[PDB]
Amino acid sequence: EMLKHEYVKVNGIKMHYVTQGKGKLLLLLHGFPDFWYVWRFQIPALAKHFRVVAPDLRGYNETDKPEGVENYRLDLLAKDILGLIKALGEEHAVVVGHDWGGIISWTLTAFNPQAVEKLVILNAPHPKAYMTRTKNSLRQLQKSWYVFFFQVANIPEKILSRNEFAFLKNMLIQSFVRRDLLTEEDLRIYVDAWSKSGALTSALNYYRANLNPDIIFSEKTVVFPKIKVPTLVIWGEKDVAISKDLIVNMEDFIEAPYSIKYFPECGHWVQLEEPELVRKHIEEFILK
Amino acid sequence: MLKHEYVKVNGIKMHYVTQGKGKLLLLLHGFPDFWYVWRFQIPALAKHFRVVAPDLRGYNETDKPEGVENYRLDLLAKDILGLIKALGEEHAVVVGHDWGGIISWTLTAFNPQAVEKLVILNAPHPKAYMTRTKNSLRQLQKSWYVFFFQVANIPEKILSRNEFAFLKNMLIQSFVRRDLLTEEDLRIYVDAWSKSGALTSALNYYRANLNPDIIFSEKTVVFPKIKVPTLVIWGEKDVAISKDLIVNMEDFIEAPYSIKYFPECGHWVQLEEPELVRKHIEEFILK
Repeated sequence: EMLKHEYVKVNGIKMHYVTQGKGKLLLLLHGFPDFWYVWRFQIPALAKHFRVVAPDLRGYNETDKPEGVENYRLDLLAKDILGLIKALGEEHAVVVGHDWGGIISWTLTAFNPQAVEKLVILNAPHPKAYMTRTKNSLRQLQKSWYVFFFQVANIPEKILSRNEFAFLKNMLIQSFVRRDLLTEEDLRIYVDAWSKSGALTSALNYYRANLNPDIIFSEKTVVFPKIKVPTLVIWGEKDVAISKDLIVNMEDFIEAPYSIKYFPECGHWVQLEEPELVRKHIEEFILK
Repeated sequence: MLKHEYVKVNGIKMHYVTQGKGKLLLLLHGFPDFWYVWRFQIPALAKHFRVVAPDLRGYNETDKPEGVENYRLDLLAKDILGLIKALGEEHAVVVGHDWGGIISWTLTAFNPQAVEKLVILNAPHPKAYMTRTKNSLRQLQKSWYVFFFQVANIPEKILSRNEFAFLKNMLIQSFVRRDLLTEEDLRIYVDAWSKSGALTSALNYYRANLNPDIIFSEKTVVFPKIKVPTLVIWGEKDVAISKDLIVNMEDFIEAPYSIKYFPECGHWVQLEEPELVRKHIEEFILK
């Protein structure tokens, strides 16, 4: 097998993806500020057993980038993935989501359980956990300083991109518990992805559509069906973006069997820091 | 007896409470306070000085001009310069907490002739803030609410709804002892918060002076050294300000300087150890 790049129309947008392997559809969904490439250490190994598909989400890298905050609501992003499963000629998929990819995955699974065989979450809080607990967690609000920063128009784009995205490289490198995690080559590939016209605005629109202060401080209770598909949560405990307050007590959200694998020596980018152990836990979960 | 007054300064009318005679001693509050934050110091200090505690531009009984740009630091410092003049004085002892401290540092730096001695409670030097914040994860995290405050309307709504429950919570979370404010206190604060235009005006301080353009500026900030004797009082358990921002304050002061640390107090040091704070202030001055 060899890593192939494709494009497919889904839900009115053209979505780029890399793919390798045959078998069950296994989706790997990245978050901010990543793209398919974050999955570089898992694609080959998983492709031994599965039809691995790693897309660029709406707004990222080679995928279409519709204009306006409203086009980045969670409901539309989950519909993109539902549409992608269909367009790949399948009824369901194993769905693995990191970060925004995880939030989307939780949403897809909750509202369209028939389309998801098994769910894997890496370092992505359950949306109802986030909406309920964040306003009550000083620690989370503090960690979410940058979420508030990203609400403001234009200024965050300018600050993040200036000097060849120095600010963004720093934010990323500050978050890793492993040194020299991105090579100079890696950083050049990331900058190409970041530099795609409209990408940075589109990425930041995720926070403006879904995590504005109105949603965070809403008094209204959030309607979110229980998760009814077998679920694995992988969690690097040294996460600079997410408090443990947000991942404890998943019971009230998940009716199907679930398990949580804590990585006490990893942070947010658990798939980069223990690539082989993550790959293993994912394989074992699917194949048993 | 505590007297309330109004005076025109720099084109705005400013309310203040006053007690005592002697040297002019200004007490300047910050967010989300007003003159009333000084309740435990005014009487004792009034035994030796002409204590004046104003409501800053936008707060309580003082005028509240509309528009972010009317809350730039340069305008706020000019308000205090004007207040010294309008009280018939050439200079004052200036004590500043929080925003009142930031204003105090600015007045002292750019108008040293107007300030006899400077006292700072839990207020970072503006150049320290502007230089260090973008390099301090800890400070950026503590400053989550500064970014929150940048957005129009929504922060006003969230802070004020349910009788300012969110703001009361923010405040009470910041105290090192809970049950610091009586039910009466909280009602007095709500009256001040509820003044028409007050909450927008208070939040304009952050929109004018601590927007992301300023925080992440690459340009260096020119700020004259402090040339007047300075006392910094500092509650170390400050939820708003990292110690990263207060180390080497000597590099900003070309005059006698001293820092009194209160390791068991937080941001509102003047409420938590009111008597000790009053003492340190008196001594410093009368010396």
